Amino acid sequence: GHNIKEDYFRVDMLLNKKGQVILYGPPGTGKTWIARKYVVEETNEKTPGNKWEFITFHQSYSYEEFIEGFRPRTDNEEKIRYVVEDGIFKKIALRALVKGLFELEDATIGKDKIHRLYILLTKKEPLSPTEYEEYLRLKRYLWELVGGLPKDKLKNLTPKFYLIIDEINRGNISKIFGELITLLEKDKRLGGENQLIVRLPYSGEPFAVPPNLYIIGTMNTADRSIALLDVALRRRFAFIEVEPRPEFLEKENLKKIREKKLKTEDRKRLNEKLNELFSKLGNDNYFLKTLLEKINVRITVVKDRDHRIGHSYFLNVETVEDLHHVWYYEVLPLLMEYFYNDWETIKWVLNEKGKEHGNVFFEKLRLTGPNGEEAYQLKVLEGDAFIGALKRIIS
Amino acid sequence: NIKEDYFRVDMLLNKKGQVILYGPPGTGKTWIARKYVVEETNEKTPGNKWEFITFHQSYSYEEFIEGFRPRTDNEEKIRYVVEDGIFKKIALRALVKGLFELEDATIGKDKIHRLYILLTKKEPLSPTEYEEYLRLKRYLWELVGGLPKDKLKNLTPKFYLIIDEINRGNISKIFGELITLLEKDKRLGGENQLIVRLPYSGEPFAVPPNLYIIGTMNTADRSIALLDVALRRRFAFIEVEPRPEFLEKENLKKIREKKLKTEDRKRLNEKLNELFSKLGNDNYFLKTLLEKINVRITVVKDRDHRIGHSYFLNVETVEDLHHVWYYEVLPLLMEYFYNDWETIKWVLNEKGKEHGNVFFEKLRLTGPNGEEAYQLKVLEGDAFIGALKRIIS
Amino acid sequence: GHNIKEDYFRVDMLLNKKGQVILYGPPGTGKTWIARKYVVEETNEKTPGNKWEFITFHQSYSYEEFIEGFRPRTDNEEKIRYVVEDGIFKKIALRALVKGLFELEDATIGKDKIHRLYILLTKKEPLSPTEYEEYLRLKRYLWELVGGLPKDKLKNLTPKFYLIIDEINRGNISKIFGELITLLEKDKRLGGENQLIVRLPYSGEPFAVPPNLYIIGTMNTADRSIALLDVALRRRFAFIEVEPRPEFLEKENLKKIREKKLKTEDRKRLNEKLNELFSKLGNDNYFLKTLLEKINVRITVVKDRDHRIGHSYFLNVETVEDLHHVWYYEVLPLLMEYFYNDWETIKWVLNEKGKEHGNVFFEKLRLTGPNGEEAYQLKVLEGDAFIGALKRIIS
Amino acid sequence: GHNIKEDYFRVDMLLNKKGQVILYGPPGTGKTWIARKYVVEETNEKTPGNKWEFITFHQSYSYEEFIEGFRPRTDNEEKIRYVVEDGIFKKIALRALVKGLFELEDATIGKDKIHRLYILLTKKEPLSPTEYEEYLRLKRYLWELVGGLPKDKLKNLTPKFYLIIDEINRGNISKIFGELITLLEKDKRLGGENQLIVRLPYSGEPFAVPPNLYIIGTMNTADRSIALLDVALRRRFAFIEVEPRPEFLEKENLKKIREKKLKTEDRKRLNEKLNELFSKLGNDNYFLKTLLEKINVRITVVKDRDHRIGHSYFLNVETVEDLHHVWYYEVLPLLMEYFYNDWETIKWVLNEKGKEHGNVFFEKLRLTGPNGEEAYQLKVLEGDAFIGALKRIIS
Amino acid sequence: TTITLYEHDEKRYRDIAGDKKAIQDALIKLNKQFKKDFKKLDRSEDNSDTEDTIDESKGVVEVYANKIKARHYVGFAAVDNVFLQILPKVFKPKTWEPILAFIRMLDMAYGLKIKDHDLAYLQGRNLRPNLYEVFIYLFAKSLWSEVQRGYHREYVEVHREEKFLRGKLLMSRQIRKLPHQLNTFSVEVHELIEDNLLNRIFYASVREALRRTTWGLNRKLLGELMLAFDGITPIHLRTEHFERVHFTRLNERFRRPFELAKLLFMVSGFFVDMNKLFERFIERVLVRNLAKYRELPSSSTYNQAYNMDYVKTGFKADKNFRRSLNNII
Ligand SMILES: Nc1nc2c(ncn2[C@@H]2O[C@H](COP(=O)(O)OP(=O)(O)OP(O)(O)=S)[C@@H](O)[C@H]2O)c(=O)[nH]1
Ligand SMILES: Nc1nc2c(ncn2[C@@H]2O[C@H](COP(=O)(O)OP(=O)(O)OP(O)(O)=S)[C@@H](O)[C@H]2O)c(=O)[nH]1
Ligand SMILES: Nc1nc2c(ncn2[C@@H]2O[C@H](COP(=O)(O)OP(=O)(O)OP(O)(O)=S)[C@@H](O)[C@H]2O)c(=O)[nH]1
Ligand SMILES: Nc1nc2c(ncn2[C@@H]2O[C@H](COP(=O)(O)OP(=O)(O)O)[C@@H](O)[C@H]2O)c(=O)[nH]1
Ligand SMILES: [Mg+2]
Ligand SMILES: [Mg+2]
Ligand SMILES: [Mg+2]
Ligand SMILES: [Mg+2]
Repeated sequence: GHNIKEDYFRVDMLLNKKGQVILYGPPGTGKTWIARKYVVEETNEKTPGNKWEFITFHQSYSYEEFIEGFRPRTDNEEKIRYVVEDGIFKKIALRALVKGLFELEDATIGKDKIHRLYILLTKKEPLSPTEYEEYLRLKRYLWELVGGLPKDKLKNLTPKFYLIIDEINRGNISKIFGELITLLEKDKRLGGENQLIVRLPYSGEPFAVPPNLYIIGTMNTADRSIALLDVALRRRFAFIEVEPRPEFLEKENLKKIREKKLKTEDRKRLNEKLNELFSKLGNDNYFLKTLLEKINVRITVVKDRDHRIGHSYFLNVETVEDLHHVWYYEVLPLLMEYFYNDWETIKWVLNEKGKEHGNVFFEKLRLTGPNGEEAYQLKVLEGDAFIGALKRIIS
Repeated sequence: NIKEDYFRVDMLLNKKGQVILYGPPGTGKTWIARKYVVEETNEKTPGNKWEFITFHQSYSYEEFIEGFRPRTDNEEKIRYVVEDGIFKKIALRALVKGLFELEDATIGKDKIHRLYILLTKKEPLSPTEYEEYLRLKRYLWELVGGLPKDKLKNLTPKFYLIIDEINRGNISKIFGELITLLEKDKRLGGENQLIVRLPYSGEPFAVPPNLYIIGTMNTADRSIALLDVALRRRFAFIEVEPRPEFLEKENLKKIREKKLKTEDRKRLNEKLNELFSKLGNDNYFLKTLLEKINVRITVVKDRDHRIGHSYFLNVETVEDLHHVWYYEVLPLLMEYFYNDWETIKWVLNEKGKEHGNVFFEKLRLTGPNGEEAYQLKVLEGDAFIGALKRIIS
Repeated sequence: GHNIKEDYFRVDMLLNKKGQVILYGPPGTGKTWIARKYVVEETNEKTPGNKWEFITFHQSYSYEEFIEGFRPRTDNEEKIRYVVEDGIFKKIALRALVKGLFELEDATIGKDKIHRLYILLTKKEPLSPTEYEEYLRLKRYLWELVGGLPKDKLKNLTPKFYLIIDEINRGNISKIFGELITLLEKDKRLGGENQLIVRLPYSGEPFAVPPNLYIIGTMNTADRSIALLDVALRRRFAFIEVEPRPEFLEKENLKKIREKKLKTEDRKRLNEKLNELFSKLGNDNYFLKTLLEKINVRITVVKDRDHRIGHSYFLNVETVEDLHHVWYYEVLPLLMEYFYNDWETIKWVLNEKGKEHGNVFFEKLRLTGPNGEEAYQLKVLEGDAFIGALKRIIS
Repeated sequence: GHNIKEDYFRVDMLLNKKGQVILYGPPGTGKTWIARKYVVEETNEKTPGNKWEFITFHQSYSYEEFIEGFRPRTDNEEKIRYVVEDGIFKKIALRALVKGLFELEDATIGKDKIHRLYILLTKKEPLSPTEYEEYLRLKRYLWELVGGLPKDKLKNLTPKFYLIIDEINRGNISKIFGELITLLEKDKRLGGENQLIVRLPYSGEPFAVPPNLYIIGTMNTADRSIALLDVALRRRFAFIEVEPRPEFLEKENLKKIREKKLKTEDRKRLNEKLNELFSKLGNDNYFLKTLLEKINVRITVVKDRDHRIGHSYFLNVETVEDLHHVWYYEVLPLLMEYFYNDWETIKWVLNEKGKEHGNVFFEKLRLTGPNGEEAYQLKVLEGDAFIGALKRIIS
Repeated sequence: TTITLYEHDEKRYRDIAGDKKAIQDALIKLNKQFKKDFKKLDRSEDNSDTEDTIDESKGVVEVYANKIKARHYVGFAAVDNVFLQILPKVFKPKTWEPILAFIRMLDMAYGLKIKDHDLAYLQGRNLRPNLYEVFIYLFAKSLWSEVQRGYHREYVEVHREEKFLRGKLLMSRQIRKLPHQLNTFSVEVHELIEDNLLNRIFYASVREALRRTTWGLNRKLLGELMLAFDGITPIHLRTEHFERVHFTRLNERFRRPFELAKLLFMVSGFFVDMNKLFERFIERVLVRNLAKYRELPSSSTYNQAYNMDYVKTGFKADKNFRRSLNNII
């Protein structure tokens, strides 16, 4: 059961159960990949826009760019207006609600007022000043309609909207999700049993998250300085762990992953590139599978579980030189920052701990300090000496 | 204990004027706050007799009490008016509606009703209506300041402000004069009634006794722990503890059959009869699962980090129980005790069990300094149910 | 050579494989030099402004001056105007994208609107308020143009653009690279296998990094407080180590480095100056090579390998008085910052441990403290006493 | 004046090599005086502003005051406006480049535009908004001309400009030198072999340091830890140690310094007081030389060489009460600051360790605490007690 | 007065060159302070039960009218001009070799990362053997090595009124400014500040270390640490301070100075029972070569049933246990 079948089913089932899902795990395990594969396949939309939005949190998102904040609004060079503009969540939560009110056959829903609010929400340009207060006139109508509309009609809005928040723990989420700590729970949404319509501070407007809007978060667990310690905020989300999968680096798995998107004659050169790669690895089809899973089980022991090497480092490896460049410029630089000047640990993760010289990645300097301190030197192995030291990590 | 906890918020709101529901996440603080207020006011939607707001760190004094705001209406210059926050808009709504059913002959009810419909305008105020709203506000407090204390003590409609996640905001910064004002004796018509004038407007402001504040507060976050002792004196603090007895089979039945149709109950009762049969025909399985984990969390951590019963409240099948366990509960315990494997195995009652049907399979490799690590093991079927039977035994 | 072609070749190979590299190492190893040498040779442009930009990160770089942010501008009809101005990255990424759409042969691409957007991106003056609305209009035309473009067209954008970020670790990189932790991945660029287009917070505009744009960071490793320890951000970069090369300080390697800028007889002036220099070093052509390599492996033992002396300290010496000024005013005050009030270690680095007096770099003060503590006085040697104290270090 | 024309020579030779120097040493060694007197000698201008500037770094000093920042200015109708004001380094670096482009006899330099840019750079009142836009336009012309100008003419910018940065370690130098980490190096300047033009974040403007701009920093090395400097920033500067010189404190050397600025009738009246002062010190003409040497060697043994006492305090001493002032208000508070009120360590420096309750500078209090704590108290000795306690330090 | 003791050694007040009562009532205020902190001190069948046993002068030492008899609690003690250290009598000789064995005992058993080249530096420095000054050195050398490698600076989000636009312009605070308030910017800044809670702990630990150190080697090492932490706010080291530090990638290189600063600072001095110091010893010994502390697994040295030899006074000791592991396995 691979991503498009089984992990797709995991994201789909837990989004219907919770409304919002955080994909966590080490870097490069495919959390942003399976967030994007899910939402493109669900919306049939390759590009963000109407039915989905991709955003990336950082520490320069605030409450004002996500929900609502005061912004300058210039109709002309002379006239400037200081209005409250909706953030990207409020622009897509109102987009999900208004589009969800297109297809309800209720009598009290004025369809032309709902359809006009959808044009003012999906307008690519900034709105005219004569239609910005129309946009505020229809938003006040929308929260007089919703709010008086029964909960059974309100809980099944058919177009599902998605907000992928990549790097969700990189922003101050409790600062950014102001009023969304309450409203994001599935029963606290519109049509839910404990449906809440909060009041927003800057505009004074009522606000509530519709049931057809979904959030997919990605976060890397390695950085613990931005670890999601808010355990009340953890209750809103289902937490799918996307672990490193070294079984993608088996030769037949590595072939059919990269045979997915190629040309006609461009996929009969990749498999023979992968033939000569694994023939130079000693005909071990599970070479990079065992190489990743031996290093990841060793990083788990000395560093932690969440600092494991993701499979995306070795996923574009086609030759031994590609494997050499992944080793010496991505993996071993990263491994030298895990265990900075802790040389007996970095040689234990490569299980060359007693091996002080020879075909090793870290040769011992022959010189010891004035009080017995010892250093090591990074050795750049090439050819079969690189493979023979890399096959040592397997054995 | 749904009528008693209703009566406990009721007895302590009428005693203090404001309450804070505190406890672990998922215990029903926001639920009983909303359920109390939609039943007292008999209004499903906030806006008229109650408001729902949520505090955060981007919430300030200027959006709660009063602050200056630019206002260019259509063509004219950018007037800088004092915009009233949601507390002042609900305290003046609580007072003016309370004065509308008061029987004092000095109360001019044509000016009181004109002030009420200017407080209940969904649209922003006109620049001519803003000066009218300021005249009536000055008329109100010179009428309130001349009203007797026994008439102001009993104002007719109760208004409610639910502040969800109240500890997520800087409350002493947000409650500027409300540290003094929200005390029950210093409420309007109280025995030590105090009308304080406001900074940005120069306008007097007391809190009417119609208003009641219901705060909900997570106590598992100690960085936003409410440690202002003077601010704690204003509120009654109601602990909403985890109730594992809600997760009994007949209590999980009775909770989930109230918002459901009559012939939709047998799609639920036959789902819960099939759930608890797969748990060994124990009707108290999820009850003693929650109370054994929450006792073990209370020992190696605080009691405020206990699992709420809302995690397992919507569990209908054993695959729903599997998805709550592996995507809500085990990621939560792995964040409670991060790389503390002997603690997380003690909470799951798997302290010596290194291999087998355990949630944490031991790694066979040992470090150079004797480091030992574990991998998350995903159990399925009765191997998952048998591993949950170990935590309850 | 290894630097004449191969260290150039490591940058070129890893910039196409990864999209962005970071050259790391000790100070003075040539990280900024090879970043400038590569990009000037690739773009055939000695100065930035067109087809490449040079920036330096520091602690007052923000997200708002790198990607976008509300920056106040002033006109004559209006005093204070807050305007979302695109930062240096959003300017260089849109410049790479718009210039990449010049040579695409699609009839979907309106060439007049794209050529007008290139003028407003390469405008050296700040944008007029009537041109900033044209600039906001042509950007929103482009991001719905490339959203409907085939990814086979979007990935072979022909003229490569280069953003050199010197001292990249001196800024808060994850705060600076706000949406760029997602977007800078090679298959998450435009025309990639998993092409992502984020929503920006301030302008509300879609954004993606083109495949046309490459980032060359140069970071310093001597300071561990600004060490790039963001494990997920490290995955986006190839980490090329630029080590100190003492073999540049050989006599035959010193002249062929220093005479590439010298034309006709200043080469002859340089030749007999290096002949005079190395005759005074005992006719050891590898004297300064042995001086750097013996000091650096002694620094590697008692301090980290990231504190090694780069070869650029000694790369511009031509006399033994140039070596004396490099020693006593650059190298030895640096070692006294390394081993600060730690005299027994800096004497071990200079191979004079236990030699308290004589032709020594640190003479022992005859006075001892009340607790027996001891100090050493810096002796300034000159002539063959200085060269003889330098021969003690290398052997 | 033989010793001043060689400390001039260290600054002059190393400024030609590195472009920027730092005079470091303890406070009171004449570092600000040497840096100011070298520049008034080189640039024949007593006052700062035209060809040199004086800046002092403090803890609150920033990149924005030094390079550029958005700054609230007012109009000629004194309405507030937000413009990018150039800092003090950028104003003198553009001044050094533009004045260097005066004397270049090229047929491509628009001398009318260059002289108008010089007037706006030497204008000392803040610029009018009608001439701030001219100033931005001429800087836009300047980097257009400089970028297309060869290194043969850009490296020979003839009038040297100077920037004294007093107390440079009192500021966060890497934060203040934002792009100046890269730009200040002699290769990276205009006309250099690796000439780098950077883009500044706030203005969006090109920037580079001209070669005729020199930066002399002064570091009191007892006011900030010298092992907290950046090693990469240390590579840009030549470091000249300015140590305490007690040979200036002899009677003939005190006369040779104090008679270079006053009249002859005041000279021998000053000489009879210096003969009266040194007669009371045992007729020892080397008394203050030996007194400062003995306490500085005693400081160097139990503290740093950076915490030595400078010679400039005793340099204007001509009476015993002048020496009584300097000892009790410039030496003894400075010894108590350096040693953190360690009375046993100071009394060993003052050669009175096993001597209390007498003619000492630190009498022990006769009371002892409940924990056996002993307190010492500074004793003010006058007359023969003060001279007899200073002779105890020498003996 | 520095007292150097092994367990169950008795030196009278006439033997130590000090005072007849100032040596007494100094550590009397420590073994009653040890009686106050007895419940948190861990024991493994040490048979103390000191609810009122240590109150009768039976804490870490016996305060007799003639002598001072030491107990199984090993470690250092500094109170009222009287330094005390108790060492294991396993390492007692027939003068620096017993102390560094006690350092390397609780380095490989108590889980610290005390480097051997830092212990090798102290040998040959002709200093006085002192448990406190060794741990003062190990804290100050590890802190000075880290601060030299990089000064600890944290990013904090600050909302400031600033006269230069730095960072992110807070728009809702800047828009809602009256036009007489437009001479500053309302900004949100993420600045590298030095006055962190970790640097405040390290500053107040260096301040308390110079208050009691006596080596010139440590005093010179701590004095340059004092000039490094110059602009840091001085705090008082509560136990509340030492738990607010959470170790991530930003500051885990400062964990070795922090666990040494927590071991010294929180009358003061570290004490572990040698009964349980041997309990936590051999469980880290039996697991890589593949518990009663009396003379008679037990300890075996030149002064002192599987016997454990001690070459740790200056890893081949466990190779001689293979002759015992051949019968046990
Ligand atoms: N086909 C396929 N490709 C994958 C898979 N996982 C990762 N990749 C490839 O590796 C790249 C990295 O995946 P990504 O989603 O960015 O990992 P991540 O967990 O988000 O990495 P992070 O540093 O941002 S935290 C993707 O662009 C994708 O092309 C996978 O499961 N299947
Ligand atoms: N019927 C019923 N449902 C409950 C009860 N307690 C909680 N729930 C359900 O669980 C959900 C979560 O409750 P909630 O009020 O949001 O928990 P909380 O205490 O506020 O948790 P947090 O906001 O600190 S994270 C609610 O939507 C509610 O439907 C209860 O006592 N009875
Ligand atoms: N020809 C040649 N010159 C070099 C080489 N490495 C360094 N240099 C010279 O030394 C000078 C310093 O190199 P530079 O690139 O600035 O060091 P760096 O890596 O950036 O060091 P840092 O302090 O900023 S962190 C350059 O101007 C360059 O001229 C090299 O490999 N070949
Ligand atoms: N004439 C003369 N004056 C000196 C000398 N050294 C110091 N001074 C004077 O001492 C005073 C203070 O010295 P200063 O330069 O500020 O000390 P520093 O900056 O800490 O090194 C200045 O006013 C100088 O004039 C010197 O060598 N010659
Ligand atoms: Mg990701
Ligand atoms: Mg809640
Ligand atoms: Mg550089
Ligand atoms: Mg000075």
